[PDB]
Amino acid sequence: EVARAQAALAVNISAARGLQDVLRTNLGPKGTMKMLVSGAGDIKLTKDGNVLLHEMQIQHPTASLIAKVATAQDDITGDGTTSNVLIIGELLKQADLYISEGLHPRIITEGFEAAKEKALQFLEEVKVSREMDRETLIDVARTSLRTKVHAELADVLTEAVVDSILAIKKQDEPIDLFMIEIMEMKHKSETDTSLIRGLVLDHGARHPDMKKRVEDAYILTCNVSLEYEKTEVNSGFFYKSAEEREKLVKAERKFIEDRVKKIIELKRKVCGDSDKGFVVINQKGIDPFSLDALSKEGIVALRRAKRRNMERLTLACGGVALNSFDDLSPDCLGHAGLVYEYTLGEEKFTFIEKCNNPRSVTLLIKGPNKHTLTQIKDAVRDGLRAVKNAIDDGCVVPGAGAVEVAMAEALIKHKPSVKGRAQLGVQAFADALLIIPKVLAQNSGFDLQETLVKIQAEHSESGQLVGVDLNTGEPMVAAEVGVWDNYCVKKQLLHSCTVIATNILLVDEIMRAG
Amino acid sequence: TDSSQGIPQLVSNISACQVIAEAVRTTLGPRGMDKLIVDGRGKATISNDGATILKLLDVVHPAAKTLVDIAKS
Amino acid sequence: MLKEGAKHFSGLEEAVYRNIQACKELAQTTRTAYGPNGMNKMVINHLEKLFVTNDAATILRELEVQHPAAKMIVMASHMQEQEVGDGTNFVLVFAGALLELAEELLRIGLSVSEVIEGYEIACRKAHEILPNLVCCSAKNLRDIDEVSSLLRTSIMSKQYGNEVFLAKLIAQACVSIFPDSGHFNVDNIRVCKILGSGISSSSVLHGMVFKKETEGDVTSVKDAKIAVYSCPFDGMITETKGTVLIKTAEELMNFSKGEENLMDAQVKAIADTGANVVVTGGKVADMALHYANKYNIMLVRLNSKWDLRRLCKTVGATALPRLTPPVLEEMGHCDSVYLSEVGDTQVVVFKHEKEDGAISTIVLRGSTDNLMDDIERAVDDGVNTFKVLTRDKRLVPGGGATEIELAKQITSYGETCPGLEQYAIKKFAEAFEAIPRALAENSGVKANEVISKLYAVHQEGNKNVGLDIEAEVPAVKDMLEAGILDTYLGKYWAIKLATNAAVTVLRVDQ
Amino acid sequence: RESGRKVQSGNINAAKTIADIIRTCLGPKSMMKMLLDPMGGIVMTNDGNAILREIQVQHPAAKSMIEISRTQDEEVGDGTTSVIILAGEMLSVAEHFLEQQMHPTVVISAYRKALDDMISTLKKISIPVDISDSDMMLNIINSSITTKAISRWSSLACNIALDAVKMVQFEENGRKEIDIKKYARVEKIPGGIIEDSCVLRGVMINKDVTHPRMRRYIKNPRIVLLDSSLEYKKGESQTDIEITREEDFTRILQMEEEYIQQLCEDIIQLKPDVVITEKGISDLAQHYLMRANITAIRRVRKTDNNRIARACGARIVSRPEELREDDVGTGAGLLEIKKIGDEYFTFITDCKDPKACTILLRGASKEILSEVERNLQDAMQVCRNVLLDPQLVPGGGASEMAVAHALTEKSKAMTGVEQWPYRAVAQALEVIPRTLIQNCGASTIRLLTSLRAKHTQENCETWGVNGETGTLVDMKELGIWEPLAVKLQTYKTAVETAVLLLRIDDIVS
Repeated sequence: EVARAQAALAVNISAARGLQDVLRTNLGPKGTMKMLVSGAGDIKLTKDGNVLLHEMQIQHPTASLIAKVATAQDDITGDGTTSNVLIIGELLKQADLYISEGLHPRIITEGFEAAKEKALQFLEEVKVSREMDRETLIDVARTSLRTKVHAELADVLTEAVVDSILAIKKQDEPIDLFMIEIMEMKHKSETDTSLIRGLVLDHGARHPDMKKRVEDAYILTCNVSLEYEKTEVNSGFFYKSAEEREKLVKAERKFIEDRVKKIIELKRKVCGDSDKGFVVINQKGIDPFSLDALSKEGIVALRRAKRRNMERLTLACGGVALNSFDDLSPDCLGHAGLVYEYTLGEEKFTFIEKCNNPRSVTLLIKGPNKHTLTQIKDAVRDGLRAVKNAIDDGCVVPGAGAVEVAMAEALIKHKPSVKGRAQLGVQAFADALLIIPKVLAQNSGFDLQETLVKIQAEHSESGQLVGVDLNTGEPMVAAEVGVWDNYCVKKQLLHSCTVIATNILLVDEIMRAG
Repeated sequence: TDSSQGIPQLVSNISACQVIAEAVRTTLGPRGMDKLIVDGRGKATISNDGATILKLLDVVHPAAKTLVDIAKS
Repeated sequence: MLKEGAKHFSGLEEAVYRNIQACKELAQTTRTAYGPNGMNKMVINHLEKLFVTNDAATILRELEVQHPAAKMIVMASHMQEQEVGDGTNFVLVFAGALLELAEELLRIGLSVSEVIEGYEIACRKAHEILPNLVCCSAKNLRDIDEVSSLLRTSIMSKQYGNEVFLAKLIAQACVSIFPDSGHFNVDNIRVCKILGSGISSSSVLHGMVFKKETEGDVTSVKDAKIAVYSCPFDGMITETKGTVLIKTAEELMNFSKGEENLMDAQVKAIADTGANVVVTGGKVADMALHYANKYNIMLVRLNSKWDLRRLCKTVGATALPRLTPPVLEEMGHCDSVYLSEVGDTQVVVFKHEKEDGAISTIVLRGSTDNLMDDIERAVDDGVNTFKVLTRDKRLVPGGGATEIELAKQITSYGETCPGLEQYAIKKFAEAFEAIPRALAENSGVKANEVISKLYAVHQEGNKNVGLDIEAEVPAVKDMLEAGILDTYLGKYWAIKLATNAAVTVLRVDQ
Repeated sequence: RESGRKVQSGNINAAKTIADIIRTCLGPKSMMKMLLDPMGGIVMTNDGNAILREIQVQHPAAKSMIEISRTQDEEVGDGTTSVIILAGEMLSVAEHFLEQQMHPTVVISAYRKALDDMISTLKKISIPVDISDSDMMLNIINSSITTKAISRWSSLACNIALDAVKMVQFEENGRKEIDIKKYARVEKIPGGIIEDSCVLRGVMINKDVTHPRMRRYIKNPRIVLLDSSLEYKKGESQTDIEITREEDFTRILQMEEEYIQQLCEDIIQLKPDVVITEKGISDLAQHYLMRANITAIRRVRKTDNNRIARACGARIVSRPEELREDDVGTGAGLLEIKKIGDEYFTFITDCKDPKACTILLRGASKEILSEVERNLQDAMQVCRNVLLDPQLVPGGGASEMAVAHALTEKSKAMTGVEQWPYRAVAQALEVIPRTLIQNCGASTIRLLTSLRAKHTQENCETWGVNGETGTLVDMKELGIWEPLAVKLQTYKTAVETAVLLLRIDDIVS
């Protein structure tokens, strides 16, 4: 099967319409929630420009490419992937009309280029070098969370967000590879979310109150078996020779009492007293008669620890894995400043904070253990990836449409490349910019024409970056509202839109192959 | 999972319960027009009262099963 | 959809209509499921077994849907049921008619976010005036009458005809013994059906009630250590082997001699280790039995899966089949072990009493289990209704009289504000109205005869409908001043959780 | 059973519909072809070799279009996109006017005379390039690296590629015809960075030897290439069983080393420190050399040791019992094994039989290596055509419209029946001047008109169409250039295809 002269372009642009149309109410606080039950046949609550692409069982080849293109944007920005979907179908709308008038796509693609770098010239003009103060970091974190979840949930979470990124400035890191551990607490209300500087251990040491308050924690993150499986083999599994299998039994019970006695020599090796604590995090279960005997020695011994916690506790606190408890100095182990066993739900959740090195900060959300807990998981994830860009750049800009009409004023009125061939592509380019402020306010009730004439005048009047209030439908100045975008984010959505627009525009045949 | 509700569900229960009452209507009387009952058994079964015949029915209406279970009680 | 992509089950018609239409049909069976009921719901199951019930949590788990809007809300109805008792009937029927009103705002041309934020302002303002509609409290939970006054509404929410005898009997079976200062059994209140002795002869038996027949003599002491075993004792029968019907009967006699001395030592080692009662989830051996009578150890002939797990929780034992001579790793907890004849059946009675560690178990006696397993559903939410985790439960008007008390406030509050959220606050007061309109249609009159009066009476708190003639023609029934009460907490979550579900399911278009 | 015009038209409809989307793939400004797999996979390319191998073809003429693209790929690798464009309108325009008149043989001989008139016109339009100037070679490579539009560090890889191919210009057939690129070797390095590297003498090896098994460094001693017989003697001078017994251990091993030490004494005559052995290599033979103070090398493929023989310009000896400096290791020779990254890379410089220098590239990663390499891969195509023909033809429609006119006065001069395929081929040349007007976006009817008008005055000597600016531009000023050799063989392949499918009137089983 082949796709000829008109149809190969037409399927590409028509699919970009309804993709943009369904993904309309997903950006900003006007952006509505979405569910998939047709991506995996499960009750799923999902919101992102990229994540909704990855879950839906799409067969149109353009949206499959955009899921690849916005992935490169989602690796840096997160949110803004749903910003990229809106501008593509609008950009394809104006240029198709010129092709509907009869025009080469390449001369418009030629006009797509010089229109872009004038906007890229305008991005240096419109960037606003603000400080990376916490309240300035709050306003970025407010508009990132209210895009995905409620504002009442956002402001509780915004308290926990902006403090961890100030902790990664202690490590002088502009990006976020650690301090991004999302831990989830068994609750029924997701209204609560706690911030722990160190880690959160998810277990509670079957005989409790061994040592629940440890002021001097010398951590051992190991996985030593004390409930050891005892097998008699002659073939690698159970065999028929009853004479042979009997002689191995006498050494099997000598392994359990071996690992109990090794704990006693290690406590006197590290601490020397009971005033200084000692914490054993075992990835496996521990004997409760050992948990009675270790509790009297001044040892708390946490059991059945998660294997994901096993590496991260070694990074921030410390403590390496063994299968013995041999005499080790505190140099071989790590340290934590404070250990407290917290309880909420059917499991005890031991808090472990103020590490040997506070390198990873655990974001502990509470919730009803639903997809709502999953929906607040990726919301704060994209909340952290947005303010990741804030530590990257120096210029935090009022967004939400403030730059969008400000570009299109300079593009249409001032021909950058006054030769008429490229200004045709400028007209499609500047009209592509209008789609984000005009339709979200039109969704809010004040239609698109009242919003555009207000924000074009006021920005041309003031020069102050008036944005759009997505909760009234009328333009309000985003500098005081706190709906802001980064200099890192706004470049890439301009970058990722243009390159993926031109190549699908410059096709003429889509042939079945392979 | 299927469901049916309302009056067109309810009247469907009624006329289902009428037909089993159309059967036993004079079985306490000695008379009527007989049914020997053959099942996948393949065996001949008659009766003099309806209660033995009601033990033979695998009812297909669960509302009609309730009238059975009270009558079997 | 124009292209090969975009797999979705919602859209312009389907999100506006069919999501609400799916939530309509689930709420269609719950029109009469809270408060006075003439409504009954026969179900054949995934087990394909005939049951009738009036608890939606039994119905909705039998119900399946591909609509995620219809699927999500029944989890929030469970969240109220996990927190408070009855009112899980209310969460679906309130949010169901709530969303139907939201369609009408979408008929006009209102934005969805205006409809989203409209009930949210209405949800907060109603939660402000709601503790001002607290009319009483459980001042004495030790009193039988004040406890039974709360329970008559939740039993009515399963059946009006058994609301008064059971509310006494539950207080006679003592949820009253809990101070509720962090004291509430969830499985030591577990209702025990005893077949026979018809449903008004249902009785009271504090501590753990076991229907299974007591075999052997009674325990040596009531302070006995309780040994709870999965299958210690066996029973022998076999058939034709690899070569049919084995070559002799001598080894059959040789295996039978050691089998008796095995179970001789099993009852002996339990007697040696201190436990004077054995719990057998398997059957009873005859050779095990006649040594157990001389050892004065009480035996249970058989136990199910639920019998062992309550014993492993309450006593604190470990359930495992003993193919070895058993030792005590079970740590018997109950200091009083009785045998009682409940329903003329040998009933194992375990018992201990503590301040915040007591046990008090509901037992029922009725001539039909298929009747009595629905009567216990009237008991199931009623016991959890006592879990407000407070003594003074801040009692509000029962029956639904608070709904018209609230609806006067909310549409007045909806008139004062401006906006397009302005209309959804007024529609929120209409959402209180739909439930007594659906109940009065089971009472036997039209809704407009009823709902005119309950708005016209005044801020009163008392005026409502039951299922009497006073419910029908005057529409005035003292569902506050005749032993009909509800608590603040069950009313608080059921409005809250129905709101957060309906706001959630309204935004989605995919 | 297929016959008649229907095979002929089916040859037309297949060969046309291939060249339709691929002429939009032409130009440095192009249009990507989209390929939807039935699994939903997407291909967005311009290169026809990836296109033709991926697409499903059912007409064996469309399979033959791949075969003439395999013809252009194995000789060059470039222009395979372009050979299928020209062959379409040869059989599209001429055929149906003339095969309703049914003369196949005349259009064949018309296709014959379309070829040689293009050849003389190539010599009319192409000025010679300097094969002794880098900057004359530079702008043509710069015309090729902008096709993929990669000039991150491909611009410095321009000088690396030209200082390889111009150096390895040595190839004989009796009159020294040089079109070789296999004598050159790129360096595939994860470490280091591109810019502070340069071409080194000899032929540099990266394919198997990545380790200092030769030496660490060598200034004086020679390289030894051994295809000679190094299989030891089991008996006295006999081939008995090998050592598997203690009784076989004591007698045989005295004669095992005895064959080897005679060879080793022959090699020490030229004084090496490095000996590589490929055929006949034994485990004992390469470790008595360890006792003879020469680290010995095996496990190398034969194409390495053709390069290593060209790295020193010496003949690989098949004589085991006498080796000379005039046999292996011509001249003094140099061997340099240095650390680039973490691995010690063998360079063999000082190639006697001089002028042998190869490519040294090193990306900061293998991905950074591989992206610059593809531009240098296209760059070594160009200089090989510069070695093949040292004349440069202007790109764009300057070459095409000049030849498209010369067929017309040839058609007016010959004025037989063949005059009608000349004007048809004259329009078949213009499709690449046609498709650049869609590759820019301009009015195609005006630009083809004015390009005829510039032939009236300027004869389209260097004023052809640009698909970049949409105007008829000086190819001298804009630097769009290519050798005559890549233009000829592209046209020569399209002549071969048009004669081929003209013979095809029957497709039977």
